[PDB]
Amino acid sequence: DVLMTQTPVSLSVSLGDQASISCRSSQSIVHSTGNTYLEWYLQKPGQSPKLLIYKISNRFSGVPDRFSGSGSGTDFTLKISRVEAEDLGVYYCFQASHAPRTFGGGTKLEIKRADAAPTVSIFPPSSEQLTSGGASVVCFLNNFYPKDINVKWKIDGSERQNGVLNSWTDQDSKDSTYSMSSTLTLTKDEYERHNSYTCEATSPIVKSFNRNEC
Amino acid sequence: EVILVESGGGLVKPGGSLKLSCAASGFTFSSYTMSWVRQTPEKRLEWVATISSGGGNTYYPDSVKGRFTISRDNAKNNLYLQMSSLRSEDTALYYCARYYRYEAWFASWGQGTLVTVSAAKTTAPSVYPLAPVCGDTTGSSVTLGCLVKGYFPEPVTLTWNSGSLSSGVHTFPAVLQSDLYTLSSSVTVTSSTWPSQSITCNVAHPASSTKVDKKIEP
Repeated sequence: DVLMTQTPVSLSVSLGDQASISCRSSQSIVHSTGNTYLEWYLQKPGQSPKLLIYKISNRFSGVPDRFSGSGSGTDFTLKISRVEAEDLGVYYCFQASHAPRTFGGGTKLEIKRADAAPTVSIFPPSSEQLTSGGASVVCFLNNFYPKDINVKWKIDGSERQNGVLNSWTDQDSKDSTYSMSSTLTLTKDEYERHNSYTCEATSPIVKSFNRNEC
Repeated sequence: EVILVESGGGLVKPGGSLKLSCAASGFTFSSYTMSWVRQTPEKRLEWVATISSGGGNTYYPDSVKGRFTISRDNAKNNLYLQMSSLRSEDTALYYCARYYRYEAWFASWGQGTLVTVSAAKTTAPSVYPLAPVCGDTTGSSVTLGCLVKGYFPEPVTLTWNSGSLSSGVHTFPAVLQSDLYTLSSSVTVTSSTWPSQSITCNVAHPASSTKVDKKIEP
């Protein structure tokens, strides 16, 4: 069926700058009547995708003046003139002029900012968990930038453990930073057998605790 | 105002059947065409179904025709979707949308109700308190946490002090592994807050009627 292709999948734009998203179809879709359906949606982090531009270039109620859908040719392009922190999300171009209604892949907007180091914090497993035979050591790397950051777990001043589960939140609309948590999960026995636990962000940022309790 | 509310999402065995409901308010449900749009785990939006103003005329894409079915009860202002012969592919967040007559397709959406088609079984989460050793201070602030480990399906709710603490929170997206989910949340409060007045982690897993408030103690 008619396939919509968006470029780029990701876009990191400076604040108060200009941004453009492309979406090209595999076939001509502009009608010789007056109803070419090409819409642009934005899904803000943790919300339903909202309508921005409809019928190729029309602006939907509420949508700030800085949003212009140019489209034209076979490459439909959305244009954000005054990029704001509140404009970070994923833009998807939807097509409706052909029965098999399809959507584009998406374009995640990223607001560029100055580098920010993470506020790392390590947490020893809870007594309750240890009682059930498990030991998860959690480390938080809050409010940093860019997203590309490494974290190494060091058991007993050397053991670079690798059985970790990481997670990143999407860029925060307030300060434009990122946050991630790394949870090293090992057994109560394997954990009871050691003393020091370190969490290194990567001149790395180290954080560690000793013992098994305190 | 214009309100759309999807309900009925849930865990379902493969081949199983479910039925989504979309209660529309704030507009004349009978004068507007309605649709169903899903969003896969990979965050890909897929058009699922469309139905005309006076019902009858239903449109379904290639993948779901024969299994899914859209209908609407114009007297009670409700949009329905009948899901049959379910597959893992169908696991997604299900939205219902309002059509702007002669204007745009999905003019209004809903909060969304997630349905999970899987042979896995419901598992209640384990909530663990997270605080620094000995209650060790980090200057003028203290970061606390909460770990919810091993639950299924995804739908879980976590808040601090019933919603009082909302400012410096950080709820991390759940990471699936071995048919079980793990999620965590951090909260940053001033040194003069936590040790003084205890902070509590409120966790609720609907699928298993689980609801636990874990206090963060040093």
